[PDB]
Amino acid sequence: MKGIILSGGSGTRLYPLTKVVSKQLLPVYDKPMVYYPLSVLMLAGIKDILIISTPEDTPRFEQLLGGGSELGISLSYAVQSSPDGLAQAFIIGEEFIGDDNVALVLGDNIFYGHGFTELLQRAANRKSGATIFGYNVKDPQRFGVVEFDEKGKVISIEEKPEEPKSSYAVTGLYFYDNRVVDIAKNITPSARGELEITDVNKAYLELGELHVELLGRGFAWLDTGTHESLLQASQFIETIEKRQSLKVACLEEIAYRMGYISREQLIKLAEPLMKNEYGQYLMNLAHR
Ligand SMILES: Cc1cn([C@H]2C[C@H](O)[C@@H](COP(=O)(O)OP(=O)(O)OP(=O)(O)O)O2)c(=O)[nH]c1=O
Ligand SMILES: Cc1cn([C@H]2C[C@H](O)[C@@H](COP(=O)(O)OP(=O)(O)OP(=O)(O)O)O2)c(=O)[nH]c1=O
Repeated sequence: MKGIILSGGSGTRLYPLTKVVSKQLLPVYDKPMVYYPLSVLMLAGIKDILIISTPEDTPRFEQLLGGGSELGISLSYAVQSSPDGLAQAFIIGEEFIGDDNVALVLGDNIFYGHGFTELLQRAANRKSGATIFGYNVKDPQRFGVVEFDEKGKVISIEEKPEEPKSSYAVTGLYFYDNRVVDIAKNITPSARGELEITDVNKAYLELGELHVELLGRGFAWLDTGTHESLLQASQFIETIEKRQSLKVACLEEIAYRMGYISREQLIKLAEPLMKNEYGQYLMNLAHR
């Protein structure tokens, strides 16, 4: 399975922080926002990843993250000229995807919880159908909404319904089989001028293979949409990290724990960073 991080958009609510740059370049506590969804693709076992952003921001992502080699993965880059919808990721990414399965994660989504790595690897290892991830939120009408029965079978999925049929938002992480490319090429813009991921997911519902993994109350799916929520998200990460000795979405750590790089390679990443706490964390990990 390949992975795409869709990381453009407008971030207009965050102005002036986004006057020049895209929101996913901004900090969430101690690392750029985009580290968090990239870490999720990596934990899923995905090592070939395309990052899509605006014409002006795609090079900024590339200057931050590089080509992947030092994390033992492959990062590629492509441009989305206008934010004409999430489903456009599969069109821009058609060549990249080829005949493979592909996961899509949004560059501003932050997932954290016990047992998540197992759920990701399960989804990434499926060879047919779509997996989406549902989360109980206060205001479901603001989101794609997934309705399911007592057995966990999807009944419906609607984009910002007037009268939400459940409390479960569909989060910005999706795993698809290769049918997604031609599905995306065949949907049409919604009223709001967007090629909708909800329409992609409707197509898999109709195909009888839309699977939902319900993230329970013990999971965190953090909002980065406003100044207030961004700050809350930062405080959340700080609190987890302070108590334990452990960082959330430390890319180099994940690359080592996933076996993408060796202990020797980790040591070599840590060395030039030894003046700061991040490098020291990496070296402590190498030492144990
Ligand atoms: C619709 C769309 C979203 N996005 C991404 C960017 C983010 O990672 C995520 C959210 O983007 P948006 O859907 O643009 O929402 P926003 O919160 O960035 O904008 P605003 O504050 O102005 O309401 O989806 C794209 O990259 N391209 C697109 O075509
Ligand atoms: C291993 C690892 C996990 N994570 C994230 C993924 C999940 O959101 C969260 C928990 O990771 P998991 O791998 O799900 O670990 P866990 O809490 O299940 O504990 P264990 O399996 O050790 O009993 O931490 C990182 O950010 N970096 C990492 O190196």
